[PDB]
Amino acid sequence: YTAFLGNLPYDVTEESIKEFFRGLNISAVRLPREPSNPERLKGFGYAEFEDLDSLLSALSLNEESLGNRRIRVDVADQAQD
Repeated sequence: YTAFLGNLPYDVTEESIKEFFRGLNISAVRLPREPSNPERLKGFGYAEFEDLDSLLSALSLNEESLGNRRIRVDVADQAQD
C-alpha cells in the first residue's frame, strides 16, 4: 500500500517513517526532503506500506498537530489497484 502525509513538522519520511510510521515495514518512502545531508522539514510524503499496522497508526498517528504542521496518513492503492 502507499501512505502519503499532509505536512511533516520535522518527522517526515525515509528511515523516519520506515520506523516511526508504525508496526509493519514500508517498501519505500518518498519525501521531498533530502536527509542525505540537508535534513529538511516540509509537508508531503509518500510511502509504500503494509498499511495494516501502518493503517492503524496512519489513521491516528497522522494529522497530529505539530507546531504548525500536521502529517496526514492514508492508504493509497498497491502495485495495481
